[PDB]
Amino acid sequence: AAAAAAA
Amino acid sequence: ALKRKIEAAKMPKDAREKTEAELQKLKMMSPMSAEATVVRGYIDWMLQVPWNSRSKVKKDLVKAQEVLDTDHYGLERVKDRILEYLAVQSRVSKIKGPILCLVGPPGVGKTSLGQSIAKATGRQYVRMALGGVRDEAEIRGHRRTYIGSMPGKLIQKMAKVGVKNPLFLLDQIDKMASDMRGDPASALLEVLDPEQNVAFNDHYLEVDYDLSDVMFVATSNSMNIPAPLLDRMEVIRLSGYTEDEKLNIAKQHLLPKQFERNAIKKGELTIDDSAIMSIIRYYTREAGVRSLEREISKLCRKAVKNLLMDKTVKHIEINGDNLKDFLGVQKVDYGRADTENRVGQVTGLAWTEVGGDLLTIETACVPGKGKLTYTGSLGEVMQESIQAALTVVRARADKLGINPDFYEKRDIHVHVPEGATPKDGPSAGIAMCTALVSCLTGNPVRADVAMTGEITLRGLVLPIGGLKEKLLAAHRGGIKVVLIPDDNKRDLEEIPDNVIADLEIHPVKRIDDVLAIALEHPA
Amino acid sequence: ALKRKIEAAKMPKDAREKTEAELQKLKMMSPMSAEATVVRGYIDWMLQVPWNSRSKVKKDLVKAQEVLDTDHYGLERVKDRILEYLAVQSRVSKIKGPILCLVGPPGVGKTSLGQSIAKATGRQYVRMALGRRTYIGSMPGKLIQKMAKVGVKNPLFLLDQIDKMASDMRGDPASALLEVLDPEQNVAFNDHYLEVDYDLSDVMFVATSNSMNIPAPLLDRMEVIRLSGYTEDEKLNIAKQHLLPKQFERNAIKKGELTIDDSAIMSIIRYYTREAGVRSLEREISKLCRKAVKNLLMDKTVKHIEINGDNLKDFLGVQKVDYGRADTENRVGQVTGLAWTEVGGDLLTIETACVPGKGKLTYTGSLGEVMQESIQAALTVVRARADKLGINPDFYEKRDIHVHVPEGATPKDGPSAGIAMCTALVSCLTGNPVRADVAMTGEITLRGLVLPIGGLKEKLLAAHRGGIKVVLIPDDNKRDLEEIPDNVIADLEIHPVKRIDDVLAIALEHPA
Ligand SMILES: Nc1ncnc2c1ncn2[C@@H]1O[C@H](COP(=O)(O)OP(=O)(O)OP(=O)(O)O)[C@@H](O)[C@H]1O
Ligand SMILES: Nc1ncnc2c1ncn2[C@@H]1O[C@H](COP(=O)(O)OP(=O)(O)O)[C@@H](O)[C@H]1O
Ligand SMILES: [Mg+2]
Repeated sequence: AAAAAAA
Repeated sequence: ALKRKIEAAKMPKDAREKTEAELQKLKMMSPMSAEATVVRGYIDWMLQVPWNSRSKVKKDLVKAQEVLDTDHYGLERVKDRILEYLAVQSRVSKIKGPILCLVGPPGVGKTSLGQSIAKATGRQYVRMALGGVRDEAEIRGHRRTYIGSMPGKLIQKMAKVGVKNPLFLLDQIDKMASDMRGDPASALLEVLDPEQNVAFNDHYLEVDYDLSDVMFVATSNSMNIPAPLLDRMEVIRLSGYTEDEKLNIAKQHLLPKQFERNAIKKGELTIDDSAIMSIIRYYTREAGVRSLEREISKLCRKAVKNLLMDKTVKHIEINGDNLKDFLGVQKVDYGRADTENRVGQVTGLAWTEVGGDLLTIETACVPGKGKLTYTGSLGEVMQESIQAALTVVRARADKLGINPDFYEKRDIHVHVPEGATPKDGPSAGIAMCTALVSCLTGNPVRADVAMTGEITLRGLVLPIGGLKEKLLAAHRGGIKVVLIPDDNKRDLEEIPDNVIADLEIHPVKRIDDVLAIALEHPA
Repeated sequence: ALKRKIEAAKMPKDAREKTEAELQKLKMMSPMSAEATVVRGYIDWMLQVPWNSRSKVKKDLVKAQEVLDTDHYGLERVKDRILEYLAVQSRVSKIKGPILCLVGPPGVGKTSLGQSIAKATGRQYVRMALGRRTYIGSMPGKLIQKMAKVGVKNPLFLLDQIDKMASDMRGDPASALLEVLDPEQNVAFNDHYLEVDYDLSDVMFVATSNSMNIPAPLLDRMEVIRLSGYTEDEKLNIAKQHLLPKQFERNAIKKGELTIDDSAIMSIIRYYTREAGVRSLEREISKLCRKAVKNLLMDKTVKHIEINGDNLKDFLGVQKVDYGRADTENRVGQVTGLAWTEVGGDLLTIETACVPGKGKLTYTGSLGEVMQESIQAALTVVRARADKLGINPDFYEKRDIHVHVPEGATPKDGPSAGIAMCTALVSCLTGNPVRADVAMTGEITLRGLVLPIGGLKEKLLAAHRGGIKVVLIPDDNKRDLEEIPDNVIADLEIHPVKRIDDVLAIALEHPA
């Protein structure tokens, strides 16, 4: 599980 | 292994039981797996958090004021407030309720008070800039299951300082940003909440951490703090600096720092007070001492450059007369008194956000019909005060020696000479009436008199706002006598001693006192 | 293992085929895995949910009256509505109709009414301020979490600042809380983390707000209770009984050294602050107490600090604001009208000047257009009645008339103070002095009538503070005199009038 920043 | 740091850390019992439980998850998995790295890094984060290391808070108030007075000159209400704070925690342990806030225009020195309060209270200083943060994870971090995860900046700066009970300087609350999936104003509400300090519950550190002992000083330029956060703070508005205390900031704090900053040895540059007063008056306007610092800095740079390209002079004496050779042409200017008594001219007083300045009010009535004109970019309250003062002069006209049919046979023009500056307010009321009376009588207004006060139809002089800037402005411009509404005289106790001792202040109830003092001949 | 814990609370049967279902799934998995941490967490977030153990709600209303009055002074209509809600709550064991809402400006104690109601009804207090199981770990929902933390089946719930909940941004819609508020959708509220339907009936709901800016699915279910601004005697009674001791205990001031008199508190209320609530008064009182502590550490000679109406310029700075007074020292050609606003009441002096001229009509003092229309109506009343008042009727073309109200740069608007301006016009035209002890309010029409006004109580408290003895109100506001404190009735000589002749008979010192 890895976080990922979306716009 | 590492049980001696878990035991020697002296954690609370929940942090101790889940760190020891998590080590008893660690010691039956292979150390090359990802999970041993997650729980190993989590144990190291739990070990470097200041659970009980607490610094000693000062209790003296004379030495604390001596610490506060060697970084800043004249923030006397803020220094008194911090001495009240140190006075109160000499009885209680932890202060409950609101936190401190410092609202001000730029350059007033409300961020460089953080080290001053941290030295005056003996607490370790931590600053966190909140000028563009958008996500909650800068305040609360991410969960332990994420790969590159870590606590937020709050716990990371607590571990960076290594000591609980620090002082925080939340640098810019009013510049925080909102975003989807999270908002650091809610998390920051969880930071500033007195019933949520003991249970913070960071996302990486699922334990509760005690934040009730941390001091919270936050700083902003405007009152645009969000209402979830603004109702938990104590607003201390820092106003502008006067010319004398800007001179004292320059002499005591800015000149040695800029001599050390541009590396000026002893005896190759001196700057007297006339040059600095010429910078404050003629070359700067703003509230704050950052632009004054820049003009001092360029005086030092031009001193250096004029020294190493001449090699004959070894000393440069800057004063109020040769400042034009360094800084150039005077960019601004202030009003001054006239040198002789004029027949339709009164000196009003005006207030702005950077201080006050002398107004001129010039009336001219000529033989004409009934017509009446207002020029000078006037607001509606200003003009409305002019015609109010006009019907003050139309009444009691035979008492003043005025031909009472003048309004049907004189053209009256009222003009404030600046033209392009918007000027609004009732405070130029009793000056206005005076000028009208003067142009209707030929009695010259004496040029030593400044006037402020709104007028009513029966002649009363109602109070004003912003008196101290008007008195400092009139004292700057060579005015000797000022006229004031009577129930502003309370504000006379918050005036410096040389301004009271050099002005002849007359409290005034009715317009007949104004016409008795401000005119040269008797009415 | 854990079976005596899941049967130890006697959970309902559906949640125990769920809980025993993940228990028999837990029998067929590894203990040390993080999926087992999700399983044990899901067991732990169901054995904390209050399936039982209610709080016995209280049924008598006298002890509820005094235990409401033990923490709040003067919210009498609100306390009446709460005792009525506890009366129907006493008969009907489960009220699931509309929901109590407390609308009022910030400063009044609408949030601490959750505490006074909370220990007044007997139930437990959970406050909610508004403004799914997986591998990474999940907390339950906020609505359920408060319930679990409280651990009681019947906990009072508060929805604070719904005016500040629904912003202009993408946030919470009205769905997830009106499904909490509605009666038929609360027997099965399936929380997304637990996927088990949990009841929300017999749970009292109180929502507080600063306006009626509430979302339309929510305003249907919220009884708007209004909380008006506190008067000065009420603010004195709130500062003296409830607010000085909390600052004394949060500052640790023992009782022997600090004395804050009543004239000090009234000097703060009148001279140093302007709000509807008692929050700024607590900033002033807290500043006063910490200056007392600083003045005890910095001087060990004196020990008792006496603070009264005189030495509040040594502390707290200088007087920031001021209020209007009766100009009783002389009786002149001006009147004293009454002005109403959100902070309270204000005296409003009105001046006229009538010089010889061409008939110019000048109105001055940041007047709204409805006020200027009331001046023109009042002047038409004077022109229609010019002979019997003794006025030479050619004053429309022979005398210029100026109407000024002294506080410039203060916007003033409203149909009231029409008969005040008519009295000032009759005064400056006849040369008859208005008696200074008379304040006035009302709305004039061309026939001479006096129409009703609004905010009579704050006008009467402004007139009582100002030193006015005689108040002229309209006739149809006698009704509002049923809610004035009797010291104010006993001090003010209130004359309800219905025409302009009753006004000019009283308000002018000479007969007309
Ligand atoms: N009263 C004072 N005495 C001495 N120095 C001062 C004083 N006020 C300000 N200064 C100096 O001005 C400099 C700038 O101050 P600072 O950076 O704190 O301004 P600020 O108000 O935080 O500006 P902004 O609000 O834009 O961030 C500081 O280095 C400080 O030394
Ligand atoms: N009638 C009252 N008696 C005692 N204290 C009061 C009264 N009204 C208001 N207060 C005080 O004023 C404060 C108002 O704060 P609060 O009501 O919590 O915020 P808000 O007004 O935004 O809901 C309370 O802390 C309370 O102590
Ligand atoms: Mg700064």
